[PDB]
Amino acid sequence: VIQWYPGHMAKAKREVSEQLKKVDVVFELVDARIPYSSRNPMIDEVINQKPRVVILNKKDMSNLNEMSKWEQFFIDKGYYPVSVDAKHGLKKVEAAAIKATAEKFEREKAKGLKPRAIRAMIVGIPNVGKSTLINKLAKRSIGNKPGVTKQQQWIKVGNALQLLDTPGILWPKFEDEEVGKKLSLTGAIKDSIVHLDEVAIYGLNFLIQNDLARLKSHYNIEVPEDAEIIAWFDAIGKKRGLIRRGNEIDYEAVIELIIYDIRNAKIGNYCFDIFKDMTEELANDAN
Ligand SMILES: Nc1nc2c(ncn2[C@@H]2O[C@H](COP(=O)(O)OP(=O)(O)OP(=O)(O)O)[C@@H](OP(=O)(O)OP(=O)(O)O)[C@H]2O)c(=O)[nH]1
Repeated sequence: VIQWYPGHMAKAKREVSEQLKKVDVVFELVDARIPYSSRNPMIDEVINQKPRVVILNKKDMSNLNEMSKWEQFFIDKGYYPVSVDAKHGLKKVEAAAIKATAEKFEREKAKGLKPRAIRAMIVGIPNVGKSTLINKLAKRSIGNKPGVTKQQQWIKVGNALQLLDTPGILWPKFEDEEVGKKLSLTGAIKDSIVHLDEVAIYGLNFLIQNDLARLKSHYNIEVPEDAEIIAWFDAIGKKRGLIRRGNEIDYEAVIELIIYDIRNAKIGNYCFDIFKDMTEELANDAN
């Protein structure tokens, strides 16, 4: 868990910008379940046209077809998108780094410089899998004594890649309520200010609209199509015995169950950033 406050934000921005001076290429790590909503809102200012691999992590928990639309979006921006499962295991990362830096190193070769390992770092919001990926790529878990301060080191990855063993951590998008719901549904933010009941309502409605049969079969429920959302809570709660004071619904328990099941991909593997539904937001952001 990370506590943002204005001071910490300024520090993070300054420190990451500084690490970026040290590298040839940046890996912007996003959640494949929300490849656009899991980005830091100032990421393009921080990265500042550094060659970029966008890594859509947790691909195992997302929808490939939707992911491919986001990959096209990143391609159109001049980035090199790849998807990975950092947990279950990623030789494609070194390959993407070589392509993203191809133009730079060709210009170096033309000016008569020797070849050298590519330097890279990973940047992204919290909980998207940065430390998981670094440890996997290092093939080992990355001061051990109290009060001893660890120094940032380079990790040799494959043949051509040197990877900074420390990620740059930036803050998530804060300003938009729908984005807040998306981040809570994926578990990027397990924190307050976004009411959990509204997160569960958002998640249920998403599933009703996009995977209704699977939602029903998962909880073994059948619900009238003209019922309001409360009926879904009541049905799940009834079927799972989440009741209190006789046969009233324990809504807190049902809410927590729905959220847990969506967060942990217990119902299905979804991408909650629906590209075709985000056309206006994208246009607003683009210029
Ligand atoms: N299915 C799947 N899970 C992934 C993947 N990458 C990471 N994870 C998991 O997502 C969680 C967050 O990973 P981190 O590496 O710690 O993310 P960071 O970006 O480094 O966060 P940070 O900056 O420190 O705040 C971890 O779960 P937990 O910490 O809860 O432990 P468990 O998986 O056992 O349940 C990872 O195990 C992936 O590609 N697929």
